[PDB]
Amino acid sequence: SLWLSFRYEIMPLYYQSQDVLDVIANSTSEFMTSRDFVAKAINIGIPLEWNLDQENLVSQPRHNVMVKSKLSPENNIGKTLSVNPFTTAWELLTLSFVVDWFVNFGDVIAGFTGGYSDDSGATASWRFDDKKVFHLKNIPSAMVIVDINFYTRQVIDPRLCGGLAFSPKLNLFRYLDAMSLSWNRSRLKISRAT
Amino acid sequence: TFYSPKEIFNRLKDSLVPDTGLVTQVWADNNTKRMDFLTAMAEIPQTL
Repeated sequence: SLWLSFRYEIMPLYYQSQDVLDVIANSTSEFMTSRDFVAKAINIGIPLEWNLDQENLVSQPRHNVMVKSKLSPENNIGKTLSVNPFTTAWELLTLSFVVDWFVNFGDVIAGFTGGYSDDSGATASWRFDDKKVFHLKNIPSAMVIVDINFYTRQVIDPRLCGGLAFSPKLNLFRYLDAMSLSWNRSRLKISRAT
Repeated sequence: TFYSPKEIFNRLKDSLVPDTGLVTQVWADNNTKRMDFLTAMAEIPQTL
């Protein structure tokens, strides 16, 4: 009856702790991306002595820049929190095992903030499709035809570019992690003493 | 006369440079929705 009673003592805070905090943490990260493109003109200067009417080999490909952001969850904690069923055999669970489970839970909950920020990457691409036909100076009957067509993809180079963003790392380690670190007193009073 | 397609494409890849203006624009667009989501997260720490 007394183990029954202690199970009953601990069962509501169980709902407050393992369930509510989990569902709170479930609202993290999201698959977002931003898209854009350009028809930028790329020219190659050519002297007129090169038998042309024009002087610049101008190309206007489709250059597009893709940035995708899945942002940030919790460093793939997962099963360490997905270990709920440990409350099924209260008839034999001991003080210590349940208590240590709760302590490890309180530990990983605090480690949320430091282990939160993950961010995402980005890239770019070009799609060349150009066919420039050049007359010959004073000779309309003579021509040059240059046709170019290809699509090429490049990363956004997260070293130079690829940063230059919000960086959600900030505003969160300035947050609880150091002040909610105060929870250590809670574990102090927890530890069968104080 | 015209240049060879080989050297033309060589000059093209040498001329291949990412659009800094587009990069800035898309980074701003990303950070917009990024802080939009971060706004919702504002009260999670207090619950924690």
